[PDB]
Amino acid sequence: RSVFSERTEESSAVQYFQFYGYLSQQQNMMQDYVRTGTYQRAILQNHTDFKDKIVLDVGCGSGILSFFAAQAGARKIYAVEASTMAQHAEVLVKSNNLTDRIVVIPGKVEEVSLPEQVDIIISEPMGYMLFNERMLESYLHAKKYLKPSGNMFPTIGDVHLAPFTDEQLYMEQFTKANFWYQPSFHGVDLSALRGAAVDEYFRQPVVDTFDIRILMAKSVKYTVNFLEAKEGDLHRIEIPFKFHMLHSGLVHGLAFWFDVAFIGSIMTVWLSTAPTEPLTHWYQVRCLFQSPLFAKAGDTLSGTCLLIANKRQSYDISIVAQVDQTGSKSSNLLDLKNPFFRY
Amino acid sequence: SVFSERTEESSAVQYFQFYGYLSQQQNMMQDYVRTGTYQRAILQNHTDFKDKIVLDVGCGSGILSFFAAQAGARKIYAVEASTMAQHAEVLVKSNNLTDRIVVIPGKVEEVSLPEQVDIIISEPMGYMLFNERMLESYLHAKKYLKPSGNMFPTIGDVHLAPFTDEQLYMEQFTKANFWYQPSFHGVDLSALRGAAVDEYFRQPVVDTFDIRILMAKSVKYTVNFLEAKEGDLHRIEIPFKFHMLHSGLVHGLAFWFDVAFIGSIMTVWLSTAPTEPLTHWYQVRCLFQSPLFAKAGDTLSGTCLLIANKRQSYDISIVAQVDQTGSKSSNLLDLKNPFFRYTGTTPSPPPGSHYTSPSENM
Amino acid sequence: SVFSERTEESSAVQYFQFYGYLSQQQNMMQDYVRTGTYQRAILQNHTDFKDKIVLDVGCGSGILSFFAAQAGARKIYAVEASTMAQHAEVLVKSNNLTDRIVVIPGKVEEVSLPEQVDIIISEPMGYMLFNERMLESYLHAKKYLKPSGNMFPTIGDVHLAPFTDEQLYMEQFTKANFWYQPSFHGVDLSALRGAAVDEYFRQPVVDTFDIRILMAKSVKYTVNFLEAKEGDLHRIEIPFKFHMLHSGLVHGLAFWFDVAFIGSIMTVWLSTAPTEPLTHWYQVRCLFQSPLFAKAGDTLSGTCLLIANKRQSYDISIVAQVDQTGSKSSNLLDLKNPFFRYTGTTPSPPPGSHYTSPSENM
Amino acid sequence: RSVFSERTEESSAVQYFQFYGYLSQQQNMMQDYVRTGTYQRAILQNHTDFKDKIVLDVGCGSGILSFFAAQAGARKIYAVEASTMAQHAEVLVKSNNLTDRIVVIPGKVEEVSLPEQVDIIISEPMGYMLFNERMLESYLHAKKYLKPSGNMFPTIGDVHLAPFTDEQLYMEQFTKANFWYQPSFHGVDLSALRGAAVDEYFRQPVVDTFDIRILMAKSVKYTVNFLEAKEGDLHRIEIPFKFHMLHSGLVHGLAFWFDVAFIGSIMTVWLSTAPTEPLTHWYQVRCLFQSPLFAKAGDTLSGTCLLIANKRQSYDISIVAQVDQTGSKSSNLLDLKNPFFRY
Ligand SMILES: COC(=O)c1cc(O)c2cc(NC(=O)NCCCNC(=N)NC[C@H]3O[C@@H](n4cnc5c(N)ncnc54)[C@H](O)[C@@H]3O)ccc2c1
Ligand SMILES: COC(=O)c1cc(O)c2cc(NC(=O)NCCCNC(=N)NC[C@H]3O[C@@H](n4cnc5c(N)ncnc54)[C@H](O)[C@@H]3O)ccc2c1
Ligand SMILES: COC(=O)c1cc(O)c2cc(NC(=O)NCCCNC(=N)NC[C@H]3O[C@@H](n4cnc5c(N)ncnc54)[C@H](O)[C@@H]3O)ccc2c1
Ligand SMILES: COC(=O)c1cc(O)c2cc(NC(=O)NCCCNC(=N)NC[C@H]3O[C@@H](n4cnc5c(N)ncnc54)[C@H](O)[C@@H]3O)ccc2c1
Repeated sequence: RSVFSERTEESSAVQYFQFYGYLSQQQNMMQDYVRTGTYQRAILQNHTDFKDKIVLDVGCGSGILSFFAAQAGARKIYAVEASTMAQHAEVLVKSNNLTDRIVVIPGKVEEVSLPEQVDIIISEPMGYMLFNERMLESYLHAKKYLKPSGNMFPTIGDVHLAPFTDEQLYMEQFTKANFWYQPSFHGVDLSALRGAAVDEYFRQPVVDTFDIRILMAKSVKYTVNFLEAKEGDLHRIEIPFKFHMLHSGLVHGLAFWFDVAFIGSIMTVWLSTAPTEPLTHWYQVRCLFQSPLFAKAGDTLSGTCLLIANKRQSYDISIVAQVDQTGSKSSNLLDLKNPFFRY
Repeated sequence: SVFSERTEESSAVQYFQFYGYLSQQQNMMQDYVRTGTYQRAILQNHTDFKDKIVLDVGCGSGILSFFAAQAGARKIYAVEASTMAQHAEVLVKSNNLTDRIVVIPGKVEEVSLPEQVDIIISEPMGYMLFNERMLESYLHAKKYLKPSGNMFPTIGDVHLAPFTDEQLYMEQFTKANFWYQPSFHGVDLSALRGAAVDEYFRQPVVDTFDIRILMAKSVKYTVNFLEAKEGDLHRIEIPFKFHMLHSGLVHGLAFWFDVAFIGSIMTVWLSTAPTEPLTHWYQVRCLFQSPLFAKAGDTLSGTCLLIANKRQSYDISIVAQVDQTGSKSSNLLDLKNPFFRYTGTTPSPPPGSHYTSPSENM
Repeated sequence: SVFSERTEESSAVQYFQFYGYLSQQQNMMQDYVRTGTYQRAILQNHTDFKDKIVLDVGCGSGILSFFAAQAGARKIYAVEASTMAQHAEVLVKSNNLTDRIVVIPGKVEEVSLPEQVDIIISEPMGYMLFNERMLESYLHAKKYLKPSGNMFPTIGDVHLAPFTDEQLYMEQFTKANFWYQPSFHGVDLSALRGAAVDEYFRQPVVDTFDIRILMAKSVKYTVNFLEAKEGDLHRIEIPFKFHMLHSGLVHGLAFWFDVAFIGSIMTVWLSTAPTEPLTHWYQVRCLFQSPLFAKAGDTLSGTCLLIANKRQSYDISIVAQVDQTGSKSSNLLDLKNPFFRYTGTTPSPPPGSHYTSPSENM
Repeated sequence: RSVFSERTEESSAVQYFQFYGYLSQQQNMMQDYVRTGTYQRAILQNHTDFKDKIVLDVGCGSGILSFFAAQAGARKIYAVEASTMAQHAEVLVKSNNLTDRIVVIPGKVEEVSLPEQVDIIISEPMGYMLFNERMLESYLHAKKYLKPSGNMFPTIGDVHLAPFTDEQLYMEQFTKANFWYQPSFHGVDLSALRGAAVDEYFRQPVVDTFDIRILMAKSVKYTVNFLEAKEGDLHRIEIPFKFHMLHSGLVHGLAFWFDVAFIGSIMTVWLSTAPTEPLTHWYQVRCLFQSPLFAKAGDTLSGTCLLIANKRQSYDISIVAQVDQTGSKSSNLLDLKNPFFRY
């Protein structure tokens, strides 16, 4: 009956919150210096957004973002966390003598009761491709506690997509799938599953990094304004694209990364996962076409990337792309819950 | 059903989703030691299959059922609970075996088989043999076994042995010491250092190693799948008395396992020991929170107790003491969250293994 | 002599052995910023050298004396205390300058010059300008300077500025946490963790960095070598009042230095600032034991006090406080045991330096 | 008047013991797992050599070898250390509750007074090429405290030498020296020092590792038996060699490494720094010829490596080698106190 339980299979929320209950996973996020340090400077450089203000921290984990708000001068910080990591955050609040300013509230931000409205919400809700794990919806849901003049850190998110060429990556996944092309594996004919295997392997998003050299067009941008958007905006996300090809070659898929901006009163600070910037634990994400498209320079590649939210805290992705000049069309389904980590 | 009473839905969902992926089936099939040994065991005991009725528990892609067909089975009931059952059906049709192999989608605890069978085949082994608790489904399946029937595999041997690996032990503290700093971005993390140490030590270590890190002949615990009941695997007590062959710090116990296919014609072994070629079961090591000093000739004794839980795994309790000194150590480990440490690098030998000059051996 | 009273033999032995190596001379000579700038300063002020008498203090290979010859000096007394003096003599003969350059082996505090000189040249700068305490030998040498005379360099500017570098700070604790383990080969090391932390923090860090880690306009302390006495460098007090331009954790103070050659024709600068090309002096950073939080507009104030020691270096005392909050930090550092951290990698910019989208800038 | 002060310039002992007073340097030795673990297993596997015995630890540093003797069962351990690291060893003895068994005695083993004789001496006295730092002499000196039936850990040391070919290493050092070949560096003629520069650069031992492929002959061995040898044996060390060349090519120098053996009652354990074994903090050492020697397979390369001990706790090395068939001779002086670390 709570907003989170309606949209989430229990079997997926159990695994999800158990994963973030491990300190080792908190350490891995924290040790991303670009991630942690960029959050810290966005907050401190905009200290006036926090001085003597009331703060809500959505999914605080170890509580590290709350400690940044305390350093900035916040009067009171409500740090909500649904995993068992809440108990460990409490320990750190006590041992850092911040019991009067940081108040850990265990539970799902959709279900807990907060004693007052807040001036600013902070969170790190971004998954792979920004939208994975569907935590952006909890972040937006928490705006019920936001004063009208309130702010949000991060304030906006920019998804970027660009076609790429990478025949090695394409052949690696085709070669894996071609295991099921065999007619006499230990005397057994597997070939009838060759099609299902290629489908499974290519519905996998490839999570790793790559050189910008492989991008064949200026990137297309899709913006979410966290101040303006509703929770229901993210159940069906439609990203049209029209790429002007700058090189000829085989387009093997679309590469995704994202940027978020902390728009404070004093300055705007950007956190970027772009392939031109230092690597973060979000890497970049590439979706492969089962069959590459040929395009020459000056052609336009157009279509739509439709993300339909599912009950496993992820998205069914549909990418349809066509070379307009030739009508060469590629249509793909990617399962954002079973990625292929290649790094 | 028996399966749902002992399994939280969360665990079963993830479990059968995992085995539904063809990529996962392919990983198991591409373990040649595993797949070749099963094939040899079945075909070299063709008399145990010629014109017999067979039950394949958790058939996955069906590969073990196809081996039973190659051996001459009249009828094979291939039970699979993941969505892989539908892909196995496809393979049965395209291999023209629809009259000999019948795929029955569902849990073996819940489905209806139309007759008793002469032999049950399966690959129910997890890490340390027992992980994933599928051995219970294998034993449960004996309700369909004719009284004279057989099981492939027939018996399972778990082997435990003390090891010394200073690097493995110190690695835990090096990772946890991330939290022992007073100003991580202005925050004092040190109150969590102890909790981080505990978390790492609760993890069984899945990788391989050089056998010279073992300090005593292994101790064997045997399950006979023909005799054993489901209930026997809820609480598994493994007493051990190790007679130390080397002096050093015992940092934990190493686990591996063998299974034997005892056919009418011959007995075939599938071994995951560290002295045999590596398999996708590797080996498992459970660390002691505090190491024990032992000299050669000392005895190291205690109990490994495995208590089944509803997440299809086991809580592991290990208590051990050096009898000559009374020095004692324990540990509790969660077999459900193993740490996969395998790098691909050939395991390096323990320091101080050269009894002759390495410069002369050049 | 003045040199032996202020220098323990142990330090002088190692010091003059080090500069006796031609490999070391070559390293200094191959710093093009250093050697080119000195050459330009001397030649572009040829009137300050044409037919003048010159003293080169610590001439090493003699390279600065050859520049003074190229500028027209009548006579050059080239004093060097290491065994490099004999190699400089060889270069004076093979360059046919025996009538203009005279190499006088020995310490400038102890040797006898046959006449007063019109200008003294030297490269006495160490890390943070003052390290190695050769500036005192440069000033001591003014006993040979005619009253109208000049000094090349003429003045030295030390610049200090607060920096934020979370990684540099956390690195100290990560290294020291080697000792925070209870069973390193069966030994509990943790009682030494505190001593290891202290040892690392007493080390000035010699490497370079991105100027965006600086949080305030630098503060300048000037030595005028024409006016300054030897005794002025035994105790050097540098008060500072920084007006913070960025908010963040101040992890310490960064030091660099400039020198100026003020000739009759022009003033030439040799800068080791982080905004200029890298030199073999790099930059020096002294960490605070505990960082200070400061917001933009706050004032950070305190004193850097350098006390000379007999190991030809300085004990550094740094005290600093954020005035708005009273938050205070100190540190004591031994400039004689710096930590050389330079990797060769271009310094990476502080996180949160992007005020516009990096994905748009593509 | 003490044996150490007679053979050591004070200016060299000051630097030497200050270097080993830093915990960071103790950490670097300790973190050599081959070094530390091989000492620990040599001691524990031979526990009977230690059970209820009296032990002397020469230059114990942090005290880690003493703790190994305590684990083996030693009744009493005298842990001598001349650097300020002695104070830190005391701290560890107290915090490990071994005050009744490990007795730190600050000072030089040549100068301190020990209350009784010992059954076994332990130490890590080996430097680069084994003999650098001249600590083997303190180790041997400490035998005045050794019972007649006593043992020593390590018991023997084997130096190995073998000719090598490595034109890249040779050209790197020649290229550095050729800086001083210039006739107009900023208008100055440096060429007169070209000879002195080559001499300086090539008197440097090269400390790093290398592949066995570069060795041109089976290695020659020189043994020191620590039970038998006197302190004065190491003031003048003469190592003759006669190599049977197994490949043709340029011999650019001699490569040195060493092995030590712990000969206990129960078994012998070897610690090796050979290029075929895992790297240690001793690496290997190569001495270059200013001019390479040509040899063909089947030729013999013969000569002598003479090490004369000096007052800087090091050795003046003289290597003379000749290809017997052609009489091609190379003569070299290497200064073991100023090595070139290439790793
Ligand atoms: C299955 O195995 C795979 O193949 C796999 C698949 C994936 O998609 C993965 C994907 C991986 N992803 C990351 O690398 N992720 C890090 C960045 C985000 N980390 C963060 N701080 N955000 C979440 C926190 O917020 C809390 N939280 C959420 N929702 C609520 C709510 N409603 N109420 C209160 N708290 C809430 C959570 O408990 C956390 O405290 C890794 C590994 C992955 C592995
Ligand atoms: C989370 O990340 C980790 O750290 C982690 C942890 C684990 O415990 C893992 C553990 C990992 N696992 C294996 O090591 N896998 C290989 C061993 C052999 N494979 C096998 N045991 N497959 C059984 C088949 O039998 C079916 N089956 C089961 N029960 C029934 C039933 N009642 N009825 C009908 N069919 C049934 C199943 O669907 C299968 O078709 C991997 C990865 C793992 C990763
Ligand atoms: C231990 O390892 C470390 O961590 C470390 C520590 C240091 O402090 C170092 C420090 C390092 N040093 C430099 O940074 N070096 C370059 C700066 C410019 N070079 C210079 N300052 N050279 C002066 C010349 O002048 C002579 N000279 C001195 N005094 C007198 C006198 N009284 N009479 C006559 N001649 C004299 C000398 O012999 C020289 O011919 C390097 C390496 C260092 C390494
Ligand atoms: C100048 O810069 C360079 O270019 C350079 C040159 C070298 O030759 C180096 C060479 C380097 N070498 C090692 O890498 N060395 C580690 C292995 C040996 N470490 C050990 N444990 N042995 C000594 C201990 O024994 C104590 N000790 C000695 N003599 C006595 C005595 N008489 N009484 C009591 N205690 C004594 C000492 O204080 C120590 O506690 C490194 C760096 C080096 C750097």
